[PDB]
Amino acid sequence: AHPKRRQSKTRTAKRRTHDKAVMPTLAKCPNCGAWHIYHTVCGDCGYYRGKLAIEK
Amino acid sequence: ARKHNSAEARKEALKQMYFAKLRNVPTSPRKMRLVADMIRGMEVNRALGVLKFSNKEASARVEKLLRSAVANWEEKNERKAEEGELFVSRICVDGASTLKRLRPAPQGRGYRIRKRSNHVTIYVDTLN
Amino acid sequence: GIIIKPIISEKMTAVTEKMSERYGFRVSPNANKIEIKKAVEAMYNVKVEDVNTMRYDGKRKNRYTKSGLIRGKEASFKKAIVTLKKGETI
Amino acid sequence: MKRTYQPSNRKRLNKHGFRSRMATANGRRVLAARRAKGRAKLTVSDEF
Amino acid sequence: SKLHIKKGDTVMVISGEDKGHSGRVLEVLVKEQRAIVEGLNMIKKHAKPSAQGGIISKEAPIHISNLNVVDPKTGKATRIGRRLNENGKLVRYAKKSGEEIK
RNA sequence: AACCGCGAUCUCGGUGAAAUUGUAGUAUCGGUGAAGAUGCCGAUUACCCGCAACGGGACGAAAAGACCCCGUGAACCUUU
RNA sequence: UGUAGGUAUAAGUAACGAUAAAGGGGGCGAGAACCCCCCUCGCCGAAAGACCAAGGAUUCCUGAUCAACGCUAAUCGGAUCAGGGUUAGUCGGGGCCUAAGGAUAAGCCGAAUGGCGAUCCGAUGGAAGAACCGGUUAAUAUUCCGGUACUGAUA
RNA sequence: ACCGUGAGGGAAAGGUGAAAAGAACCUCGAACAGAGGAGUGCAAUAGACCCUGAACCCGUCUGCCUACAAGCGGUAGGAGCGCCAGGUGUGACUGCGUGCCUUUUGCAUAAUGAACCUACGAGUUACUGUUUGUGGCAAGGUUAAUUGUU
RNA sequence: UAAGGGCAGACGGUGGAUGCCUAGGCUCUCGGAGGCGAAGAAGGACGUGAUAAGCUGCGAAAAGCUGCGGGAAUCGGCACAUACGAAUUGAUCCGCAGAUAUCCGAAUGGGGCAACCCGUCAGGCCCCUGACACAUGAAUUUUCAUGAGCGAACGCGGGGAACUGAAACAUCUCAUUACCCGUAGGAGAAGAAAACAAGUGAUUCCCUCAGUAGUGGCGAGCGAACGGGGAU
Ligand SMILES: [K+]
Ligand SMILES: [K+]
Ligand SMILES: [K+]
Ligand SMILES: [K+]
Ligand SMILES: [K+]
Ligand SMILES: [K+]
Ligand SMILES: [K+]
Ligand SMILES: [K+]
Ligand SMILES: [K+]
Ligand SMILES: [K+]
Ligand SMILES: [K+]
Ligand SMILES: [Mg+2]
Ligand SMILES: [Mg+2]
Ligand SMILES: [Mg+2]
Ligand SMILES: [Mg+2]
Ligand SMILES: [Mg+2]
Ligand SMILES: [Mg+2]
Ligand SMILES: [Mg+2]
Ligand SMILES: [Mg+2]
Ligand SMILES: [Mg+2]
Ligand SMILES: [Mg+2]
Ligand SMILES: [Mg+2]
Ligand SMILES: [Mg+2]
Ligand SMILES: [Mg+2]
Ligand SMILES: [Mg+2]
Ligand SMILES: [Mg+2]
Ligand SMILES: [Mg+2]
Ligand SMILES: [Mg+2]
Ligand SMILES: [Mg+2]
Ligand SMILES: [Mg+2]
Ligand SMILES: [Mg+2]
Ligand SMILES: [Mg+2]
Ligand SMILES: [Mg+2]
Ligand SMILES: [Mg+2]
Ligand SMILES: [Mg+2]
Ligand SMILES: [Mg+2]
Ligand SMILES: [Mg+2]
Ligand SMILES: [Mg+2]
Ligand SMILES: [Mg+2]
Ligand SMILES: [Mg+2]
Ligand SMILES: [Mg+2]
Ligand SMILES: [Mg+2]
Ligand SMILES: [Mg+2]
Ligand SMILES: [Mg+2]
Ligand SMILES: [Mg+2]
Ligand SMILES: [Mg+2]
Ligand SMILES: [Mg+2]
Ligand SMILES: [Mg+2]
Ligand SMILES: [Mg+2]
Ligand SMILES: [Mg+2]
Ligand code: NA
Ligand code: NA
Ligand code: NA
Ligand SMILES: [Zn+2]
Repeated sequence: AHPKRRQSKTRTAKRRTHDKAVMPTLAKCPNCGAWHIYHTVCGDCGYYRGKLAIEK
Repeated sequence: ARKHNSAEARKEALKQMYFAKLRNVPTSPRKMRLVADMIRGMEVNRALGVLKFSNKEASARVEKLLRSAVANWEEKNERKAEEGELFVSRICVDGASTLKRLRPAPQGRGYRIRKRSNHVTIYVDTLN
Repeated sequence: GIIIKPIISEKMTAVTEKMSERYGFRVSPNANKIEIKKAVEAMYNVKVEDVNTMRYDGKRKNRYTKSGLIRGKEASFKKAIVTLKKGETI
Repeated sequence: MKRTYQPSNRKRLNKHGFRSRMATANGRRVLAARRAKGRAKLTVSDEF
Repeated sequence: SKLHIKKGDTVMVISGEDKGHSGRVLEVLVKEQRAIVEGLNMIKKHAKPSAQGGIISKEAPIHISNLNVVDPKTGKATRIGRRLNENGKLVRYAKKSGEEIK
């Protein structure tokens, strides 16, 4: 229930080894020329798989 | 005269460093360090895309900081950066001052709450 | 001189645009209706019909210094809505 | 759950007010001690 | 305490960056013992646009112990004393030449 | 005993405590020993770092044992 | 098991306070699960609706602000700053009267300080003279405006 | 201030610069939120929490080591690599090694005690005795209260 | 291969140690003074500024009014301010003397939950206002002076503990202390022998006599006076 000892800096950092921020899955627009999330509508131009989806 | 000479030397050194700073951001330094470690060393435009689409909250502020650092590079070089020419050469997150608050606990006890802040520094340089 | 200052506000403007024989003063908190009436007759040479009064305590305010904060108060006052006889203005 | 403090202004002024302190010799002793310490509030009659 | 200089006098700066320069006293700040001398100790103040702004050049006060009354005989920035020459009224006179200061 | 529903639980985004804490790169068995050993001896086993889950040990945490004795200590109660 | 201040560890862990419940479309905005408007859904309904009193004391309305506060964010707020807002002859209270009790007079008691002791004070009780229908503010209304009245003094 | 019905208890908190000259204007950004410049200034790593700016605690970079290894974490040996001319960083591998305080006949003890750092924290003074080191006078030694001149 | 980790150096962050500084304390010396108040105190409430007042000052004459003396160019208090004015015909400022001085408070016209409510009588205005008076006790003869309340220490007086020490405890001690109460003055108290002594000559204070004479479960402890030298 209670820690018998305080943890050292080394022990704490060893546990935190596996803490990381996930990289987003980014695809390039071959025509538009910008970044967007793969399998997601490109919000700059509204196109998805070569077809207009969201009309600005 | 000694302090004047030292200040002149430091000012001359500053002219060849391209950096921006964010100070006193009211947000956990340990949480900001995740994003910093994610984007350390990346090409600048790819890093801008990563920060734009990241699922962490701190990326919104880091994106503005990186844009400001790129603008400082452009001003100190008196030109514009070409595509794929700059990269994130240095980035660190430091702990800042903490706000202390009290939250009531059962049976009359009271506990301290720490609202932490952070500083971020970004350098940019050419892929040499 | 119990009368301190006239009341210029949206409510007073609306009531004067409606009735035109009604005027609002801010006076000392201890002056009753008879003395408010005699005072406005002296100060404006008009005949007064009726007086309505209400007491306001001062607002509590926060004076800000370099180090911290102090708690202060505004002065109390008395409102006096004054109805003149039909025919006269101020 | 009923707690110990149940406010009543009449009771407060009857128990701890300036006139009740001035009524007895020991109340005047309390007032003299508070004046000697220099308290900004002397009785519960001061608070508003 | 009455001062050794007054507004409308001509003084000389005996110490500081403006050492050896004479000017006219414009205003005296008695509480902090400083005076404004015309044309001396110029400062560039940055002012935001208010009642266009800009960079205004202005005069900054000088401590009065750095100012001495100019002798009206050679302009040598003497010391002064006080005497009762003018019909017994106290007046200021220069010590280097003995002439009164008017 | 089986199955079912929601809340807690688990994963992700935001905020973010506490008790505890000599330092720790903190394995097992037998022996030894202030006489029941993570830390000594001799062997045995064991690539580095997490997450979920359970409570055998750390004579685990908490409260300077209330039981027992002691102090020319204290209080209260009774009485020829 | 020493004191003050600062910073750690456990740990990005416990928890975010009733299992009445939410979905969508528009608006404003740099930024929206949460703010504003609309439609649909759900909960209370001898209440979780509407009033009087105690207690609180500007929290009420409006314009700016989102630093701190709000257990998330916030363009929102019972938050910050400024301005505004409470109107009575008839409503309530007090002015009048006494209860318990309290302070006292004449007197009594008592090292002192003081303790008793029938007129006064003292509501939680008694007396109170006396309307209304319609409008009207961002915020007050039996109080303001228009109609119908009543009640007490005074010449 | 805060706490308590009340009597009462009772904090924390000083320092820009000689002079506000307290940063016009530009850039990124919704915004000074913040920063990078420009300018002022001896100095802005003196920029409003502002002199100096330590430790615990938290980061980044560079050098060396580290994924077959087992106990107070050091100590004595000792290759290799790496820096600035005999110094310095790291350290493969080997030997030895159960913290410290207190309390006890005896504690690695599974007896007590401490999260850590900075700061604070415990044989003092007066009088009277007595012994002694060093001195002044010496069959004598010494003044107390107080009084004069300054 | 270093996912991570260890050590060192450099540079940062946080935090606010240290060094330097300060009129804010502490302890005293010398000289004064030793009270304020019914002609209304101490201490408060509410007001008062060109702009809200948090302090300061002042009181409806309200950061202020008048006279005399000093003095000579700025001034209009402070919390990093502008405006607008005053001032050599002498402002502001300093010394002395005056004027005004709301409400509560001994509070004193009666009440009351302090800073409020309600009155009477004489006038003056005009249901309501501003200005008078209206308490009680003691000398006193209804005319008159005096008192009440507050407040540092020092003085005198009336009551008066316990823990503690005696290695328990009761006589004793702590101690005629703490504390409560009453009451003066610049000091108070004492003071001019029905005295000490075995000759001195009123009180008071200092140095000695002296830890002596005594006293005491003769335990723990307590503890003089005569005489001598001084201040006066
Ligand atoms: K009316
Ligand atoms: K009214
Ligand atoms: K000088
Ligand atoms: K302990
Ligand atoms: K708004
Ligand atoms: K400096
Ligand atoms: K300095
Ligand atoms: K530092
Ligand atoms: K070793
Ligand atoms: K034990
Ligand atoms: K006497
Ligand atoms: Mg993890
Ligand atoms: Mg935060
Ligand atoms: Mg997100
Ligand atoms: Mg509670
Ligand atoms: Mg407010
Ligand atoms: Mg869990
Ligand atoms: Mg989470
Ligand atoms: Mg064994
Ligand atoms: Mg074992
Ligand atoms: Mg152990
Ligand atoms: Mg245990
Ligand atoms: Mg024990
Ligand atoms: Mg403990
Ligand atoms: Mg855990
Ligand atoms: Mg909980
Ligand atoms: Mg949970
Ligand atoms: Mg109320
Ligand atoms: Mg509201
Ligand atoms: Mg928030
Ligand atoms: Mg509001
Ligand atoms: Mg009666
Ligand atoms: Mg009643
Ligand atoms: Mg309403
Ligand atoms: Mg903002
Ligand atoms: Mg420096
Ligand atoms: Mg510094
Ligand atoms: Mg092997
Ligand atoms: Mg290996
Ligand atoms: Mg033993
Ligand atoms: Mg041993
Ligand atoms: Mg023990
Ligand atoms: Mg321990
Ligand atoms: Mg131990
Ligand atoms: Mg310690
Ligand atoms: Mg450092
Ligand atoms: Mg007058
Ligand atoms: Mg004069
Ligand atoms: Mg009376
Ligand atoms: Mg005893
Ligand atoms: Na469990
Ligand atoms: Na590493
Ligand atoms: Na009275
Ligand atoms: Zn595309």
